[PDB]
Amino acid sequence: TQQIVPFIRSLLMPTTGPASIPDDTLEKHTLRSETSTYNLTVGDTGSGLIVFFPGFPGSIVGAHYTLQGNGNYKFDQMLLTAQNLPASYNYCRLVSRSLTVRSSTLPLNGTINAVTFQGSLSELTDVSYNGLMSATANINDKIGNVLVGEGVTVLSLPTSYDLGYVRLGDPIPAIGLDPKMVATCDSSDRPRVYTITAADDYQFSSQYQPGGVTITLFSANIDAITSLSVGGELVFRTSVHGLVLGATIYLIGFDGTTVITRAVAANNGLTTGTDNLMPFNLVIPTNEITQPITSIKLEIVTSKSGGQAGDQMSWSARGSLAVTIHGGNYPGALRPVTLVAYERVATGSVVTVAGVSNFELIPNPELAKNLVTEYGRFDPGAMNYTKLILSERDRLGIKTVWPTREYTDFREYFMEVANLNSPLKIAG
Amino acid sequence: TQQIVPFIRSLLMPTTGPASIPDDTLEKHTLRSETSTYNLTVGDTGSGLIVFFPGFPGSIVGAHYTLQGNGNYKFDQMLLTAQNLPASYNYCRLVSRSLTVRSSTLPLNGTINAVTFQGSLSELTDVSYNGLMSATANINDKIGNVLVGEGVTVLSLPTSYDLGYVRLGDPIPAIGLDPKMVATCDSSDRPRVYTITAADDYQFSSQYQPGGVTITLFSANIDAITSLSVGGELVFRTSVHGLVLGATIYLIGFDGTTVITRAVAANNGLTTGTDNLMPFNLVIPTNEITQPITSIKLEIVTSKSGGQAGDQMSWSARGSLAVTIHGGNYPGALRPVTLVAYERVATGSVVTVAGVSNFELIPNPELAKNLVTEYGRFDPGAMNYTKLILSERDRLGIKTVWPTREYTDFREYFMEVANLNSPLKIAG
Amino acid sequence: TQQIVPFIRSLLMPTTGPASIPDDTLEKHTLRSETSTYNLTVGDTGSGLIVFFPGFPGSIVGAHYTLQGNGNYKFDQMLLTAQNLPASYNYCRLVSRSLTVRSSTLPLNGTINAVTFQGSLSELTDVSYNGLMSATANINDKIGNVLVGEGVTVLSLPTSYDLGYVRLGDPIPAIGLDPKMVATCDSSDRPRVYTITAADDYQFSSQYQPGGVTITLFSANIDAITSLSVGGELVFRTSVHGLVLGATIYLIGFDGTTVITRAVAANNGLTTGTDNLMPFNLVIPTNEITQPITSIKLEIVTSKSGGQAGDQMSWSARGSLAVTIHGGNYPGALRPVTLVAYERVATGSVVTVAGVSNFELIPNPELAKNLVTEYGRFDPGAMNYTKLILSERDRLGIKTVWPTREYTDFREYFMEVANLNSPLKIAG
Amino acid sequence: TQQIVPFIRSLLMPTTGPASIPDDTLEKHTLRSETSTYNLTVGDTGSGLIVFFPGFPGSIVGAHYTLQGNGNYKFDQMLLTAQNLPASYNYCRLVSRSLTVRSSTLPLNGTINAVTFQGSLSELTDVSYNGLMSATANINDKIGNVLVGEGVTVLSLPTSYDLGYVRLGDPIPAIGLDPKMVATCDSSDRPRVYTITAADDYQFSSQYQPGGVTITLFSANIDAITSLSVGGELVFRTSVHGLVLGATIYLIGFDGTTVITRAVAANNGLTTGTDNLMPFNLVIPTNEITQPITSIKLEIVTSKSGGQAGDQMSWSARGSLAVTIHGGNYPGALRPVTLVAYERVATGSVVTVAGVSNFELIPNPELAKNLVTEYGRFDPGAMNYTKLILSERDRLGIKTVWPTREYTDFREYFMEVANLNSPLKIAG
Repeated sequence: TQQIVPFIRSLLMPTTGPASIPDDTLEKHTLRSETSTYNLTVGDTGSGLIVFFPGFPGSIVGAHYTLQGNGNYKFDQMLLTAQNLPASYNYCRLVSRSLTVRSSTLPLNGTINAVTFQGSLSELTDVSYNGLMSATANINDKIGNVLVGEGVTVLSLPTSYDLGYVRLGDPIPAIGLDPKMVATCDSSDRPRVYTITAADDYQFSSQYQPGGVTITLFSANIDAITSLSVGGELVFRTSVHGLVLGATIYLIGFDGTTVITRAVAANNGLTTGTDNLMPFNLVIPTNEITQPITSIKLEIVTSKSGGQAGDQMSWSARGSLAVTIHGGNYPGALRPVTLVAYERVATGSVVTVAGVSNFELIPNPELAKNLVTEYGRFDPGAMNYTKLILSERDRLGIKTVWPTREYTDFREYFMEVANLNSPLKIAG
Repeated sequence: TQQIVPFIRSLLMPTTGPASIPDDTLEKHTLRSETSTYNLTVGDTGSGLIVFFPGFPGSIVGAHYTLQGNGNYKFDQMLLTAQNLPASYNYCRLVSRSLTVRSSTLPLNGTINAVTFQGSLSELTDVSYNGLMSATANINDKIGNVLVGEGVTVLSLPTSYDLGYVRLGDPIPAIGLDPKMVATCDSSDRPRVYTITAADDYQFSSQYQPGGVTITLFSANIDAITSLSVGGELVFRTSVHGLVLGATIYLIGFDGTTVITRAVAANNGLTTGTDNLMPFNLVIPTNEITQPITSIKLEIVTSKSGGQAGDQMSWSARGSLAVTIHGGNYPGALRPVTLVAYERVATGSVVTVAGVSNFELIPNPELAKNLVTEYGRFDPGAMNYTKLILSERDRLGIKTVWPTREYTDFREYFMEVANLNSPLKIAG
Repeated sequence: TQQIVPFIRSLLMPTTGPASIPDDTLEKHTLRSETSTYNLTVGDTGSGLIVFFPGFPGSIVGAHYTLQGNGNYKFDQMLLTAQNLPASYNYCRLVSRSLTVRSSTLPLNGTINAVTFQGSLSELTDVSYNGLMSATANINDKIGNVLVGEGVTVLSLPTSYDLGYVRLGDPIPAIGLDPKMVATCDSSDRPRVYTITAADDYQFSSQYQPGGVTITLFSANIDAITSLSVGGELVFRTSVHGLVLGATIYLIGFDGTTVITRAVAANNGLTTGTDNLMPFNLVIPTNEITQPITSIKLEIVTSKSGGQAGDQMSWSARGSLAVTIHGGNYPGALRPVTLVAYERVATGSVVTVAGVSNFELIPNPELAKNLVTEYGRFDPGAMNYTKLILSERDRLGIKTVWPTREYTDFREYFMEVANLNSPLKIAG
Repeated sequence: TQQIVPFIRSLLMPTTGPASIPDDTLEKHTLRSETSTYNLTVGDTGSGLIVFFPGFPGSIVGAHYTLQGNGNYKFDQMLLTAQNLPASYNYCRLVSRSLTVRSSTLPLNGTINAVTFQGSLSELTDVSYNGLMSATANINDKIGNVLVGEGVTVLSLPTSYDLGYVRLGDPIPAIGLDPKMVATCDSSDRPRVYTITAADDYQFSSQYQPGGVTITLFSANIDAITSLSVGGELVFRTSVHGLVLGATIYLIGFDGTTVITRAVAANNGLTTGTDNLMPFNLVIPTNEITQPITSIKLEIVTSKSGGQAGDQMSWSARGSLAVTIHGGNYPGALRPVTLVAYERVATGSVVTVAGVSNFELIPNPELAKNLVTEYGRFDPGAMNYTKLILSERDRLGIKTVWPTREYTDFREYFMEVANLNSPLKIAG
């Protein structure tokens, strides 16, 4: 270590400030840091879960959920950046990030368990306080029973560099008749695609009922935080006359609550001996998503025009759907997820979250008039040193989740050289 | 500088020839240079605007517009590469590019203003001769009142390396009944997505009128040069019987002229107390786009079957659309835009554009039979030197827009070493 | 670092003592340190805001405000220096200053957010606990959710050196008939001037009403802590006979409460078809200002001598005013403002403020008889070292707001050399 | 010269970019460059005059005047900065500036004469094409008969460093009833004060006349570009009954046209054997000043209520006025003035002005949320080198007005070292 490599200093200690990433991605950008401060309130059970998205290239930092008496979680609020980046910048890239979770007030207060899972939120098999501990085999990606008073620090380690600049959900110039009109240029690069074969000649059969018979064709776990779109088509075949179908797609949250409900086809009559097409042309905007989506399901209501006591309704469906979450496969947008769970904490106490997030940004047309952009500072060996450090990650003890006390000791063990400036003022 | 780094020589002086990009993107390719020569004719006002796409990975170099008496611009023609690359190659990657704009004939002739904006064409706030000067805060990305006789040189600096190979709009083998059938494999990687929430329970209300009442629901600025597609769905609710809707999407150009007009739904009757779906399944091919698209708008016509004097027509719309321009977020396809504006130039004089564009290409199946491809020439320190140069960009005076005189002086200040060949013929 | 530079030691650790500023401002002065100790009491909401003026060249250190249930702040008291400097010195200059804010008693107690804004108090866009965090883009000028028990330290970094000596509001020898007569020589150098064009042929129109019709012509945000003066003139034109005007200027505080109310013109009759002048010759002394002024507004009352039911009163005003706060533009008198906000703190607990302020002073005629003054100690490289330090401010982590724990670690990391005295007693 | 001193590079070649000033004025600021582009049109006489304010700490760069057939000049327009600085920043400081004036179009075209006067505009004794040449004794501050086709370059040399930050005429938050209300915090530091003793017992005497007898009491040359205020008081004594006075202050421009007219006292009756006070409480805002003010005069109209053929009106005036132009004495706000005069140029041809202005700025509250500020880059010997250069100014040929050809040769003779970067990429 000669002095200190700006990037490494930033990667390991985000609270220090931003630094350009030493990869081959050469863009004229600007560096900024955004703080995240939140004072969460503990529920009745005294247990909760904070879902962090350490690699998210934007202002969405995470989401808080409180555990309830019945065992289910309840969405509280989204953890964001001090200010909304998309309102001022168009393109973004994540450099480093660290967050600390600890208790600050009391009405001494429980413990914390945390892990860094290498997958999206819905892919987790167990999200219970104790279950987390087995989300990864990596020992430096998990930490157990840390006193809340002490706190836990979440460090964001990379999941591949040389990633392109992600476009934020910035508002694009537009005018409309509707006051609630929203037009944005969303994160598209590197989209994730879920392919659900809802039915392959599925035989439906049930007796008549006033109001209709409702069934849930399928229910799969998908993940989404920002805009997504659903495409595909289901074909229905029938022998019975006068059958009317009703289809609705539900986007469910982590807490099991319905986040978004869209009617795919309401009041659709079926013709006998012919293919009845039911297209899916859903486009869900970012502002409509109030909390991370965890699963998607489709309900189909079958009703008859006439109807008696026992008419036996029946149809055959065949078709596949394609759920496409824009920019979903971009490393960090959904991929790495760090969970910080706490329990036994006093009811009514405050759990404080404080962090810093560093980005490489490109201002929007208006701000670009006064914001100067430049190419990254050049310093060879920065990337090599980073690769070296990451290579010896386990033997250096560089964790993704740390007990704040240990992280503070790491901040002084490391960064031992801050030698002001050698004879430059006495140089001549 | 040991002799000269092939890449740096190419980056700073594109007119010299092509060179492989020293990033981690290892593909067997071939290097070619394509010239661009145009003799534009000056309008009545003597003022015009040339929109350049310096980082475009293809044969589209820019577009020329002439300013008219009423103050609006008028599309002239597209500035392209000597020959159409997609006709001979499938994949492409941009290396370097430089273009010069100066007057050559006269019926002494005005000045030029130019800037390099870090965003797409429609994102610009001011496109007037004098307004440009404030598009960027960067001093080396703007240049003012340069004599047209002298000329201005546009240099293309990078906006991130390690970019994948873009697929050109190459024609794909296909046969059809229609003679005007076009089948191509377009630029898809890194798509840009605009999400427009056209209405959220928007209440429409107006009296009957023979022919119908037309309204413009919304109008947003989007950008597109190559193929794009529009998806989404609008849901209409009504209480009045016998209402018929007509919807049309218009893709407007920079000059305000309609480039592409597509009817989304013509003659669509509305049912009372039910959700009336109006799907959007538009796919606009590249050849249909005659000039850069700047904005998109949707018009809805409401007509009644019966009709009297005062029937009061009314409906409620709710829905979001998703405009997806293929390969839009790929750095250079739409992102950097350099504008060269000129004024006070004599009417009828010739404004000459001359440039060279260097690419890394992959031939199509037919040409690949005689075109040999190889991996880039290896020379360590090429990328590092590039990063160094770009790092000290401002203190070196490396501009994106130069006064030709200053650029020529830069070509000799730099590239001082062209030492033929040291004792190689006398080596042994 | 050779031993330690007296100035740098003082700048970075004000609690150490005073040191002369190494600029070109050579005056015979004396160095003194003044402590500031306060035990603020927390309100019902448990949230408050402390406004600091780190660069103030005098005994005014800041002001405390408590947040109330309705959301508005309420002035508590002014934070001052142990003793009133103007009572003993005439001229002053600020060297360094540090203050610490932390809880000391409890009836464990909330958190703190702080930032250093580069502008006066009224220029702030958001003064809420969470809003502060976005007052600056600079990461070392903000700090979030720091435990109150731990505390936050406010360090005063320079805003330009080579500033002249400011004259304190010292009492000047004078005798009068009034016992409440106050005569002082205020801070004048570098005055700030606000130019408010209240009206440009503004048309007033309203019906008669017993008592008069009152309207607020304008309301602008201005800043003032010490004496200010208001000048200018408004011209009124009218067609209606017997109109009487009443004008009053109000100087509003940060908490929205009226601090100073001055009647500009009471009972002023208007003449038809002639220019009616309404001069502004207001001079507000320092002792009349009980708390920082945030905005200034002008109310005009229009009443008629006769009066009926509907007489329609009307006049036309045209004129500009000039608010001049003496010594307002002197760096530090109003410019830098550091806000320390706290919340979730127990009601009734004590928030302790402790700091030290170092000055370069010039005694008044009486004290100058026993106070010896000398020119600054000469030591070359002091200013250069300061510039070096300030230059590498971000990479050294020199903040304006620190979490007391981190500031204490900084006090030992730095100032590592306090080598008593090398062989001077054994020299000979 | 080791490489090149950032400041010196900026001072001598402003078109290169901004650099922090190496004085003792340590403020956290940001550096920006603002272009100035104008295409002036030549008058009928083919002669004109461009008045430049090289040291102006703001967006006002100069003013253009055309010479007319009768010999008087006629204001054309103000030469400003690309964008209005006060709209985005609050405080400013000038670093360097250069402007070039040359012809670009023709319907070969005359010559140019230029000089740099060490005083404000109105203090010039001769402003004719040939008269300028004698404005200074300094040979490097004047240049004669330079071909317009070639051009003249205006370089801004310093007039004292260690100047404080000037506050721009930024709009301050305020609300009013009048739509044309303007509230700003103007440049106050370092005000200029003109003291005019209009009369010392001046005896007036003239016969009656219907309408009144108008006389011009005095007319003095003063200078102002931004807001100013007029104070003072005139006392009138008389023996004749029923005398009515009318007073009006006129602020005249460079072209002799009235810029601002304010009625001081209209319809004022005089009482016999008593002191009749006529106060001056004028405050002229910046937006009301359409062109530089050159002189101020006061007209007094004396009319009688009765009136006959020969009543002989008479009064005695005694009093002094104080014209105070805010921030007038700040070096550069009014002080140095460079005049560029041209003649014999073809009528209808274009005279192009192009320049760059570098500043040290402090963003307003809103912009400060995303604009990062830092202390100047530290590099000892920068100021010393500057003093050295300025010391040998005459023997180095560093002019304030240059023949563009000679300035270009100076740009290459100097700045010979732009050695990219010595073994830093090969360092290790």
